[PDB]
Amino acid sequence: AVVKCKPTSPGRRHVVKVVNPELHKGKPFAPLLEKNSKSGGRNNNGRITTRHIGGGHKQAYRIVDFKRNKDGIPAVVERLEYDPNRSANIALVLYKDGERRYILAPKGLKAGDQIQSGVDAAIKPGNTLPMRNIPVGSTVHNVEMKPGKGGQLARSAGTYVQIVARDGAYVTLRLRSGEMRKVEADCRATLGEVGNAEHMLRVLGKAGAARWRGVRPTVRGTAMNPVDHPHGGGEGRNFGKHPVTPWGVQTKGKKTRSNKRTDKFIVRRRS
Amino acid sequence: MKRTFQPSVLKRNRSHGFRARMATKNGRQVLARRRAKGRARLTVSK
RNA sequence: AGGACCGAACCGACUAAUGUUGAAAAAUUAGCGGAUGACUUGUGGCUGGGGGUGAAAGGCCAAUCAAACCGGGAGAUAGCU
RNA sequence: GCUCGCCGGAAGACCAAGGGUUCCUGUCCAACGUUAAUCGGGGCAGGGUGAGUCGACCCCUAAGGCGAGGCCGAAAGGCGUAGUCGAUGGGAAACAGGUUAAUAUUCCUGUACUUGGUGUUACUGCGAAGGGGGGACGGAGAAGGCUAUGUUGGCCGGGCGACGGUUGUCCCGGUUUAAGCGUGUAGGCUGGUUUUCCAGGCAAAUCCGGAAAAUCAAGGCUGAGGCGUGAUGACGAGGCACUACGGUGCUGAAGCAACAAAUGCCCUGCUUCCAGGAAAAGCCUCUAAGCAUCAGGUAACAUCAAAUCGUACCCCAAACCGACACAGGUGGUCAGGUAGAGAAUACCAAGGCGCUUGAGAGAACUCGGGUGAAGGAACUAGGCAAAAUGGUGCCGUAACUUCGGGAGAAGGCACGCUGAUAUGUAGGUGAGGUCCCUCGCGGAUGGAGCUGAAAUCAGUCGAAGAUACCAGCUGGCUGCAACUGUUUAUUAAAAACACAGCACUGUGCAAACACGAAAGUGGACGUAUACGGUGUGACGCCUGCCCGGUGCCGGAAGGUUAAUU
RNA sequence: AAUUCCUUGUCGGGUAAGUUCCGACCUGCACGAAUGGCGUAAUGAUGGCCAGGCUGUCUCCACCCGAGACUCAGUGAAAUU
Repeated sequence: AVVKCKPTSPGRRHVVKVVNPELHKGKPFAPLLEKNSKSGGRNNNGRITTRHIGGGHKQAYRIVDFKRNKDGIPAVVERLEYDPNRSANIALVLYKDGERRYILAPKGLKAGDQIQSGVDAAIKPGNTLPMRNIPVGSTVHNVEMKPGKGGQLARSAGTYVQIVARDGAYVTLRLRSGEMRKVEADCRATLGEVGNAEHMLRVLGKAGAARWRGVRPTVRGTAMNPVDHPHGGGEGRNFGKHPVTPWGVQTKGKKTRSNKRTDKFIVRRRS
Repeated sequence: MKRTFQPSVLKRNRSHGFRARMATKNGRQVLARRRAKGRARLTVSK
């Protein structure tokens, strides 16, 4: 649900928050935890390579089973949990043998549901099967680029992928960006979609909220001196040149894709 | 008003200590120059 | 509940007077702003000079910055005093 | 030595960092001390730092550093695996009293505790560079139960007043005691025991996880304080002999109760919220390869061992950083009385100081302050500076508005002391007695004693009762930026920079992009509801016409055009 | 008008008297719609203007309490020439 705070003071007038009472309120599963130290956007040379990164709240990493190769064993979900490392939620799953793992939470999954993976598995949300056995025209998420490598597509809060058609050992898919990509017809996928669509309805409402996420302020560039940025300075506000980034690239429509290694699985890039 | 020099023994040894100088090729040349000049105190070790 | 309210410790520096071979190579006295947060502080670590860092003034990098300090080319060149 | 003045959330007391004999005693006065100097942190000589329990070393690891082979690079060299280093964090054990001119939880007296080696005896499944448990963790808020500590009464010793009164409801002082061991309370968390079975924990497992039955609800764990012992002890106000009047032996009464109460303890607890809150070892368990009349394991007793280095003194300052015996700067711990909401402010206790040139005079002028006839901004670029407002309770309060605000809007009234209601009220605390009981640190009843607001009525003193310190001036019109924030250390704090929100554009993952001759690393252990760049800048109503020029994105016939041949 | 040279534009309000301030007019030297246009409650050690209270800011200065200046003893500088 979406709730808007009352205007008891400035900085809370425009705040809108998303609250989910179904999430578990307690400590997470200790055996599946790891440390994760901040970097500040600096590489092993000590120099800044990505700007506007620094600070924030301390976080711990949760191991998530993207591969999902446990086949032929039914499992039952226990509870949903809040993950600070990603926009989507996660679910704790207990297997029949007695092993526990973490998976991404689909849209219609709740406590007490049953899920399974493998070629024999049924066509129900939360089930993982090779795309060869998936009927065409269905919606899936968490797709693998190569067999056995792990999912790398449609992992965001409310993203999904639709299978268009298949001809041989390959399948055609439509991505959220609109691109039509061709992938091998042996990769795995999960039925349904990631359920957190309300994630995009939140509004921070104040500067401090951004700092909690570890985002530093941005300086425009037209407010600097010539020695710093191409946009330079001037007596007032002049800006008499074409828009450009630091280091001198147009960044107003110029394309930058120069891979050419594959250049064969792309058909309808976008637009 | 706070001034530039704030002493600290641990930091002094780690920056200009005898072992720090010997750990790098350029540092070893500093010792050679001072030895040739006949300095009585080679480093800040003591 | 709150980058909420009044106000000490703590962190800042808007006005006036004194001082200007000063007690002080930037302070003192009477008022002044924030004070649960984009807050403040101890110890150790990382980024090196056409480079670093910068909520952006050409600011800061050991009382030195529109290109730091030390040694060397070096007795640079000076139609000028 | 007797008076006077100043600090007292320090200008008192104990440390870390840093310094390195400045510490104690004798002796000297050239130089050093902004003056003299018999004095000194000055010159010279001698003396002083005592640990199985405090700290370091030592065991374990974070950021990060180095790095056998290895990968990469004209040389120098760069990155990194197995490993090895690195506290600001985790890991066994001691308290009180006495003593030196100078050290002590280190010496002495009394009473305790921890970890290892060896031997004896009894009973025995032992074994890890492997598995599991544990260690192990955020912000804010709300109570209840306690202690440190303070006040009063009782008790014990002493006192009868330099000037009117003072044998009583009078005056002064004291009334202190640890670790350890035994007991397991206020309160917090969790349902126990037995049997059978199993695709999981890299092999194994009696351990952890999972499944199905049976049988009971009392099982276990954690836990401040109090009480007993420690203690026929130690300490103890004042007396009495030594006493170079610097100081030592001996002796030594009372040593209880009530009330108030922390920011400290129970609490790594409980409730609640979104930004979702280190690692490894010690420690407790499970087995593998092995070894099994051996070797090892558990308990009792005896005995031995616990090395080495630091320990003086200053430490908000005359000893550290500022060239100085310099109105400067510097992290942690302890927290008495009266008034008070208070760690503000005023006066004081314990304790410590009067700041290393003095003596006279009482001109102009400069500096820091007090008061003022009549007028009241006529001053000046400008109300600069100064004056003024200032507390608690009750009554009362406009335009406008995003309905939260504006608002402490503006403005008005009451405040001391004594007596009565009530020889101290409402409230809080709570003994004896009585009763109950799983008889214990228990429940119910019961009310003595102690402590103690506010209000009403009457009377009374002064010019003045929020009397001192302390402690908002208020209202009307208008430009700019929404707001809290940030900036030229040392002439500019703003209308400048950030900001939530909005739009365009790039990027399908070995992502765009950035640092690197390269290897590689960041982006990210992320995946288009994601990430980078650019402009605008909350919110409300809106954002018109122009593609000739320059840039960017597409197209393709024809013309022109490099190396090469 | 943070934009208007001519300019103290013209009319009205406030004052005994207003080159500033507030409200209208349009002849906009040389405003204009995301290098955004026009409005806006609250907020500000921000710019301009007007009132009440209050005063040595002033007409116009007078007296008093302290530290220097002056005299005696000890120590004993500086720029310049």
